[PDB]
Amino acid sequence: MDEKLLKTIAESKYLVALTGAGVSAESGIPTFRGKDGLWNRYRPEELANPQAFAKDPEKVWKWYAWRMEKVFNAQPNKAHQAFAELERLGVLKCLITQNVDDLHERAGSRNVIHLHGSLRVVRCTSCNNSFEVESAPKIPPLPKCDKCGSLLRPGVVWAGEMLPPDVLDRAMREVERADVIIVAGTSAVVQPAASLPLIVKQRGGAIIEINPDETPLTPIADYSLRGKAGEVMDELVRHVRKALSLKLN
Ligand SMILES: Nc1ncnc2c1ncn2[C@@H]1O[C@H](COP(=O)(O)OP(=O)(O)OC[C@H]2O[C@H](O)[C@H](O)[C@@H]2O)[C@@H](O)[C@H]1O
Ligand SMILES: [Zn+2]
Repeated sequence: MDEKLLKTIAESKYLVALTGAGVSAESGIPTFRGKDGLWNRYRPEELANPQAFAKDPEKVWKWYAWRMEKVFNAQPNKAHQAFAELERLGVLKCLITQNVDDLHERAGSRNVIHLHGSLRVVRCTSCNNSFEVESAPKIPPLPKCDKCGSLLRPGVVWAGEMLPPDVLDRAMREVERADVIIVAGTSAVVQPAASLPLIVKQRGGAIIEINPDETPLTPIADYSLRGKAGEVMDELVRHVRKALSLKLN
């Protein structure tokens, strides 16, 4: 947290961010990997997989209904608020997230790309129909599509499935125009999300990583703040706002 870092952010021409589950940990939502990580307890192959869903839809839906209620009842934390503020200040141009929660939106973020879908979305397994929910469904019974005759599924992307072409393309266009990218709360192992910060770097841009742990991205991160996103982003945006207020215009 030096003056060079604050300058890099405050004077950026097109700053973007890539966030992961770590930015929602301080809202009481568990991460997937690391301490208390969901994948250290549960098995992805049995809960977040198309095969697992076809094998036991009730088991998968009960788990997601639980995840949904938790997220819908959680509140955005200081990290979410900071990203929203950085956007309000006109510094953050776009926020790309791997999170399926809607905490960035509830904090006020306007330009958000959801690479892996959203828990607010439910879609049909057969026909092209999807919609958003206000609260979690009760399981059983299994959610069915009213349009046709098939089951509904959470509108998130599971391992092995393809991200919507337009979603990845939009995210790529954003990082291709960015000179600075803040990468917060992500383990940097899941693709293609993990490759996005590399585009910024290969283009001569700067990477600012915020994570209490080192990741595969750390070696190339211009700055890597070993702390919690809530504390780090709050202080960061506070300093950035002060810097911007001093600008002669
Ligand atoms: N308070 C915190 N502030 C910032 N980072 C934190 C915090 N607490 C934990 N982290 C960091 O968050 C990271 C979370 O890593 P993951 O649990 O793997 O979450 P993510 O990178 O978003 O996962 C990628 C994707 O895989 C999943 O399967 C899922 O589909 C998900 O979207 C970890 O590196 C961890 O150290
Ligand atoms: Zn249908």
